[PDB]
Amino acid sequence: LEQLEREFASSSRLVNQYHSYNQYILAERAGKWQDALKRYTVAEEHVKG
Amino acid sequence: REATEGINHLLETIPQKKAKQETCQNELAAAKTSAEFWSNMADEWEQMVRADIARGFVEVVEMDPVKIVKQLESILGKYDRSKLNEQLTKTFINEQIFLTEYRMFEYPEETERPEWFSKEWGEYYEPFMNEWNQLQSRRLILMEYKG
Amino acid sequence: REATEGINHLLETIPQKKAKQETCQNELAAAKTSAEFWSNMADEWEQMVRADIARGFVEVVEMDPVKIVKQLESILGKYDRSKLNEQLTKTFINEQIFLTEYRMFEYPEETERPEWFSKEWGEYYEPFMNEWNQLQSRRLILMEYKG
Repeated sequence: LEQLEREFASSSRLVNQYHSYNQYILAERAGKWQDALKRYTVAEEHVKG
Repeated sequence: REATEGINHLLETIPQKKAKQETCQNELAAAKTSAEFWSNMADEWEQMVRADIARGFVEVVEMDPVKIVKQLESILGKYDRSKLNEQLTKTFINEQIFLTEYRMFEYPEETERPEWFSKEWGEYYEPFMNEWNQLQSRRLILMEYKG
Repeated sequence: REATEGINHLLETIPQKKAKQETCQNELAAAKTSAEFWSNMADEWEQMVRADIARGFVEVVEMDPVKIVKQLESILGKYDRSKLNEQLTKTFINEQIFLTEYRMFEYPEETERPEWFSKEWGEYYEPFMNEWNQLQSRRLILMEYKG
């Protein structure tokens, strides 16, 4: 139990850091996707006009 | 007099509108290329996001890029890519002391550089493909556990 | 008849050249924008490189970007920024086991965003501004040694 306590604390630290990283990556890629869609819609409007 | 005036006026105007049509069609072709390019780029980024969500490391409330950003935008001002990478590595090395049994290893992953970048989009678009090239790579951490 | 022929040909040509001048003016304005932007970017990178040389960490033949790139071509061919940053952090963590008495410590050195970044330029230049924001940050290490 003591050994698993230490290892679980270490894994908690690791998973929290890794979750910060994954949140950042997902948010960044979502933002880029958003911008791509925005530009696409603007371009399609331009083409229609 | 009215007929001669009209024919002179039309002789003046018709070439003008033909030139306007020439310029308009050129601009229309340019805009169509722009729209096609951004279609392909937006779909590529959507595929990126779907692939990353499929990993399941983060739960997604509504599959909409504006909503997804709204779900996490606070973090984007919280961290910066390079700083986050450095601190992730710093945590990863220290915790390697404890979890030797699991034998942590980290390897990178890369998406297939879309072939349609080969098409002659022109210099204007090249920076965005460079942005994609830089941002596409990602890091994954894996541990060996119970086989 | 001769006058009518001449006036008709001129009536056709003049609008064409007027539209051509319109396109030329648009592209000339774009070119002036590009020239100013890239002049500023070249000056900014020059300032950066002059800053790093001042540290004396690396010596160079002359203050020519092509010559400097040629001098270090090997390393650019060998590594990539992410790899070296990661392994520098790893080495810093490991080697503090031995050197702790020197009380190492690192701190990133950064350059203020040039104010002229504000004079919005449009889509095509935004990626380069973002790139500079990302790359401008660099790491330093300092060690206390006999005071």
